[PDB]
Amino acid sequence: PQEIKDVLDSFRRNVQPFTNVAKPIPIDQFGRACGVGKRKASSARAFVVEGT
Amino acid sequence: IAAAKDPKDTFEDIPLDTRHHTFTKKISFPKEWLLTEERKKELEAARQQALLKDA
Repeated sequence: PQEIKDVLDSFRRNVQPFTNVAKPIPIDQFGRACGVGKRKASSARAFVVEGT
Repeated sequence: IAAAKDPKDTFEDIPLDTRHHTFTKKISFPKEWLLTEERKKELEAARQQALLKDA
């Protein structure tokens, strides 16, 4: 019945969590992807490419 | 500029002294590693020679 449909709508929880998706690492036109790492006080940038 | 134009002493004997300046050397990504259509063929050869050597 419409009476139960209304009272039930008052018990619904319309909370939406925040969305934070990381941006994917692209691949340069020359086929090299840049990754970033860190440690105690250092920061690295590695360009990985198909090679030997 | 007036002292530079003075033909009395050209100081050509004196080499230019650059000890006050600290030259910096910059590194660049090797151009031989750029994955181009020509290098792909180069890797295919190495990748295939490796299989033969072990086989």
